[PDB]
Amino acid sequence: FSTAEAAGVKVAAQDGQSPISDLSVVLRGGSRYATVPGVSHILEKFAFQNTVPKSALRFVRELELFGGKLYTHTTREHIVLRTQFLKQDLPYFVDAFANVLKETKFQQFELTERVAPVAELDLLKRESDPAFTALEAAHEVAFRTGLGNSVYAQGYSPVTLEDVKEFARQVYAKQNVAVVGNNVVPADLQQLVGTAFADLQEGSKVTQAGTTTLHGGEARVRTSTGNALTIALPIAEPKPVYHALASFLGGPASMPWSVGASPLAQATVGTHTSVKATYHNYGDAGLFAITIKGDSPAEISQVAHKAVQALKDTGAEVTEEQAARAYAKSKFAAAEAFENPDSSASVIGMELLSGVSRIAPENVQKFTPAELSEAAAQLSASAKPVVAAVGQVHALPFADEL
Amino acid sequence: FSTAEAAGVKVAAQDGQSPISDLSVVLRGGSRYATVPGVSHILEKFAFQNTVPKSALRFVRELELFGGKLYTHTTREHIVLRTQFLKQDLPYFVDAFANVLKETKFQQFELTERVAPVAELDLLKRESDPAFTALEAAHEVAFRTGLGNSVYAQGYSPVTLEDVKEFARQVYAKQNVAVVGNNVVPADLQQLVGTAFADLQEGSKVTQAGTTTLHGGEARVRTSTGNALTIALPIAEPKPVYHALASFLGGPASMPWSVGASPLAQATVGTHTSVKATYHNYGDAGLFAITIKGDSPAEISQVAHKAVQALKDTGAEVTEEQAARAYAKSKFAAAEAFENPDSSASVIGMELLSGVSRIAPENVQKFTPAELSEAAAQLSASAKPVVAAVGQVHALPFADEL
Amino acid sequence: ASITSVVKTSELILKSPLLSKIVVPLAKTYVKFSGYRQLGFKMNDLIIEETPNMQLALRRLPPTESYDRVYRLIRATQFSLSHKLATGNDITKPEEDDHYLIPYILDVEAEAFEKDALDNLEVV
Amino acid sequence: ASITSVVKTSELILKSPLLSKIVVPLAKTYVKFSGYRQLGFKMNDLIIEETPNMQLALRRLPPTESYDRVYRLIRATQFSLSHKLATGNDITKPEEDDHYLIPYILDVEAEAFEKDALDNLEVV
Amino acid sequence: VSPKTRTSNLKNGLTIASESNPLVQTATVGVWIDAGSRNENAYNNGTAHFFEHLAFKGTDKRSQHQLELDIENMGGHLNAYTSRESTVYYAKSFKDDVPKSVEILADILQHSKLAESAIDREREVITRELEEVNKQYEEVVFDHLHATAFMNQPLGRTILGPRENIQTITNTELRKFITENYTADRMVLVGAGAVDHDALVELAEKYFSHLPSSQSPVPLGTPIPNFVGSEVRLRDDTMPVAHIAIAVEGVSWTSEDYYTALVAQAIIGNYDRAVGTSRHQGSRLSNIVSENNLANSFQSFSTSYSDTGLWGIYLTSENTTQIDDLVHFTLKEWNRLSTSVSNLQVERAKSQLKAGLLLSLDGTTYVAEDIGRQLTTLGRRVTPAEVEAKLEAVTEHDVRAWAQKTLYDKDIALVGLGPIEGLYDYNRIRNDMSMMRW
Repeated sequence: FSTAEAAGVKVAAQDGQSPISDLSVVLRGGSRYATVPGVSHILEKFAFQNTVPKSALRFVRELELFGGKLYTHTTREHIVLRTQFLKQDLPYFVDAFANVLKETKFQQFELTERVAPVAELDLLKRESDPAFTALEAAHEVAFRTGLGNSVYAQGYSPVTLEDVKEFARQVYAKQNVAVVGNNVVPADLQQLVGTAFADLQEGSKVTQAGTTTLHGGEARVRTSTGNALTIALPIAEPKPVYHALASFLGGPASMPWSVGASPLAQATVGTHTSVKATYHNYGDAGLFAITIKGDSPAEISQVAHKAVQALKDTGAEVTEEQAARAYAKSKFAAAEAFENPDSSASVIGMELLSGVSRIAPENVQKFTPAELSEAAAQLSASAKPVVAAVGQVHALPFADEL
Repeated sequence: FSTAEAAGVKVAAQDGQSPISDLSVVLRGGSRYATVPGVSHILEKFAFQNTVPKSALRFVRELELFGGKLYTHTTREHIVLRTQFLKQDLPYFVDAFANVLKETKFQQFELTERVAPVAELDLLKRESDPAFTALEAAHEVAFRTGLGNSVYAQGYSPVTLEDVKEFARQVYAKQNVAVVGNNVVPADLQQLVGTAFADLQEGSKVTQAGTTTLHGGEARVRTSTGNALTIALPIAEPKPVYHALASFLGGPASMPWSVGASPLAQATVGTHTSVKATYHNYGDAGLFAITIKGDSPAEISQVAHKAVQALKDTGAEVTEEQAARAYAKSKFAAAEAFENPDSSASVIGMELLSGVSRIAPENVQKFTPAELSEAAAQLSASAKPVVAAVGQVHALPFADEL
Repeated sequence: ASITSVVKTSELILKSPLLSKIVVPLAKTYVKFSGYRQLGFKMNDLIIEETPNMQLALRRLPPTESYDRVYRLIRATQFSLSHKLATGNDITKPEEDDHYLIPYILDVEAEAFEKDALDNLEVV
Repeated sequence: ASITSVVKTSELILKSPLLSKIVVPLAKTYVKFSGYRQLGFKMNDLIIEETPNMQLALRRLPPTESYDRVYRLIRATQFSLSHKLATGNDITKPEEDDHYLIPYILDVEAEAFEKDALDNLEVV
Repeated sequence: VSPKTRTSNLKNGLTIASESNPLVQTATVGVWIDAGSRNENAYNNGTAHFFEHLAFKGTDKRSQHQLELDIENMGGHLNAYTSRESTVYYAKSFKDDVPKSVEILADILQHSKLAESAIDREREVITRELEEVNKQYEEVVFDHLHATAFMNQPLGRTILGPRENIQTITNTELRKFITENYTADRMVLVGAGAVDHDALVELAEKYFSHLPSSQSPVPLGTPIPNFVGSEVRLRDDTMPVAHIAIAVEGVSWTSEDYYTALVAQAIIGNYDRAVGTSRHQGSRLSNIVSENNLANSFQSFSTSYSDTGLWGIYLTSENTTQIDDLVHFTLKEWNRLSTSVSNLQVERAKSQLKAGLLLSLDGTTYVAEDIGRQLTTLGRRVTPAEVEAKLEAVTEHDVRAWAQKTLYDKDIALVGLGPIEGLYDYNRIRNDMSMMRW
């Protein structure tokens, strides 16, 4: 991805040999920057609504004629708007992004009838998985605001048209916008973005209201969608060693109908539960999470105790083989993340919008057994353990028990 | 109240000079003894359903002919079933209680159509007050099980007919039953209870599954129906000085259109909030709670800080005037509790079932300024503070802020 | 006629030794010639259900009894329209012809009849 | 006729100096003799509402505008049945006769008409 | 048999009435006044309510702060309420804190400061309450019911009064109101619970002896209301629950039909879906309503004043498409009070009331309220024996005769609030006040 600048907008493109191009606009407008709860999710759902030059309806009818597709999502850091199309249709897609950023008519009826209903179904579908809920609740406990804001719009806190209009005034601005083109000729993109996004406001960098704070605690969410539990450990010093740690600890099976050789995978033996170690680097802070979902709350309780033990065992001693396996699993994870268009866009988006140079999968550091033991020991000795039970919370473990 | 024993059942009665008698059956069957969440509430709602000698319908039609009334409630300690009638109708009411305890047909259709719907409306009406919710959530955090069980049935934890039948087999037994007669001739009651409750099983004393354990933490309950905050402190050694402390700290006004001279009442000044200090003696454990309700979450946050300060200020030193006020207000509180039949029944019920001799309002101890300040000091310096936020929980205080 | 009436009159007959000796054999042959078992019905499946009382009793059936009754009605309807009789396991055996509904309707009617009596009570 | 048609034709007229000079005074007299303001209506209160498009535009009105329209309809209905005219503050003044509904219906119709055009597009 | 209510007078004409109870340790003492918002005109409407606020805003001696401290030091509480015809100021205290509470009351009533600054502070408070009563739906319904039933009459005015009067009430008007109305011959000092009558009379001689007597002392509970058949509709489609009240002109406290109206009211009775027993009640309307899910609740009432009353029902319902059925069946049950009621319904209702009238008097406050109410409305505490005899004298013939003159084919006052599109126009409701079959 050759980083450049076109009319004040950061543009990164990588040419390829395929008939299919992906163009993504990455916006610094994720939930950590949200003025009001849910506004970044609503803004994401407001992309490709009526603009002054082109109605939502006309856009969709024309997108179908090009056979293009549209993907949008919100993270804690970004809003990502992606289009996939045939190489030659690039100018149309650049112009459509420009119309969205400069000329979105934010009409009340679109919010009531189109945008908010779609945002609500989006959230209900995600929450069908209790593991999603548990990991969201864990961020809320650990950070409270900023990173602790909900990513998604909820019913209890309504977003108004004035909220979304204000936030869009901040976000849709040259300072908060990065363009990422996969299988796009870099010189052609720069020329097009330079003409289309020239009249976009400059604006200023969106910032998180307040400094990121680290907290501990519990989050009991009584649902009936299933049972899950996140054992989260908030990290004040984001380090790449936790990537190898998450990979090592593992949880998911490497092959069909197996359990997996990973410590966390060998804590589910005998039960019908599923574990997953995940590290969430957020630049200024971090979050190490072990999410156990399953049908039986008793089964989850068992695995949860084995999970914390596994972390302590790592803190004691990792073998050289285990350290090599962590490197291999972590290199592979990096590679596939840089391949997947959703995550690829945000990786370069982070490099362009912040200045955090991407770590190429081939440059992923090998951590010694000593380094991995150090990492796990720091997590075992965290003074702020966060627990987030979802489901039959009366039968799920508490922070003090673990 | 002359305590006696009639066919193995403890009977307490106090004759009076009024046409109206109150007969209460107090059962050791409150929620701390519950086997399944909500069963003690469901059992309470199952009183005066169909019995083998007399249908629910026939009972209500006959109760109307006597002009009697029926009151039932569940606490953490008891189920109380009370009837109010004219003095001369005593034998009918004793026989009706006997039918309920010996011969309740627990039919599935009554549970589905009659009992559970009424239990659900009971809970919804209580929850309309966010202060009720906050103080319930505080008990759940503080004690987890036992005293931390919900008092009321909830939808998320369904009580089955087999659950209620099992619990009733334990509770409806001579060992768990006390009869309390207000304005009832004591010798007449003993004779009647002796003939009516002779064939009731003896059973055994229902016990709390597990020892009472004390914990700290937070409970954020998102409602859209108003805002409240409880700052509770679990006590391992429940002392009567906390009664005087609650009365001193106060919160409500003692005259119309006024704030009140109490510390907590002088913490609401300039807001539209209401405070209430409440001590809950539970035998093995206790809970001192400061519930602040209001409309604006910011207003609550303000008062909450003043509330915690008031407790610290009390802990420093209180004056002789303040000590005399505490005693006067605590003696009045004791008096009206022993007067109101709802609470009267449970007070003697605790003496009969448990063994805790009642403290007469005239025997309420006067605490010196030293003893009051020491009690407040012991609370401000608690290792396990509980905070339960209800409503816009993102805008309400956290434990670590307080 | 109310189910209550039928059940009480039958109980009077079953009490009398003479009466039962003569009525029970007739009732058993009646049921054999009735032939509802040859469509896989239980006797209670035939009771008229379009009254408030019966609709209430049907709502009180345990879900499993309720689902099985639905199946027997659909299966009998299919035999009726095809002009076929049940064979093999579809035929209701005498031991399977249980009064699953009678207790529910007797309770519904007991309440209904008590309500009527109590609506006419006179304070003495 | 569509609101769109009426609005566009009117805009053609308002553009032409000659046309506006002759049409605007006639339109103002017409509105005075129409006499809908003497029942406290605004012009847009008279538009036929029993169409999908109009029902959609009415649902999009801000709640305040919607509640005030309800009141003006009820008030005009009461003047009509009593054979009375508005007096005082009930009479709609020319400055109060605002086109509160026109923008909503123009947006509804713009979408409806674009949908019809796009349903007939031919790939070239 | 409850203890006798003792009654004494002072020279000024202040009545002292007490009912002792040895079992309790706490005593309610207070002043029941035969004056309320009805005694205001249209220019000082809201004065009585305004005074209730200022009574607890500081006296000639003690400031507001001192007042607060004094009550808190006693340990009990003070409470007050103003209605259309009655004002009450009571003090629940301990047995030994009775004399001090009596002293506080005499002070706030006879020598309140009524400072201009305090008036201005209360103006804002009362103004806020005016735009907060909306929440209390039942109060809204009943205030509109009086307003319409007694159109442009003193009983049709609200207690709070209009916004305009609230901004213009002066200390002069306040002083004039309480000087004209709070006279000794209109006041009853009432004690219930742990009180000695002889002690209470001494305290009255000490504190309430310099009360003015009125120029023309009429007996306690001395009053012409002209009821208007009419309706108020406050439709609000955003509310989920409809609240509807329907009333006819009822009976005054001293009517000869007072008990007959209470028996008729008990035949219809109350209903609440949240109470477990309500589905089994004997009342015909209760059975219709519960079986068909027509309402969340209904409450029959028979409200009395010195010279008039309102008798009717208050319904709440979420069943917005069957509001017509609910009202239809309610008025058909009222029709039966005139056409069908027999010894059966009457004897049942009397049985229920015999207990209910005694049952109401639970705690010391309840007893004090009864003594005070009866003394200010009837001029005497009626013994339970006399009440039992008056109830026994109500026959089925009396109920039918009363209903035929008071309900049958009569004008109603009707208030609906909430999603009441299904409530038919006045004529169709009023047509249900008779039966064409009879």
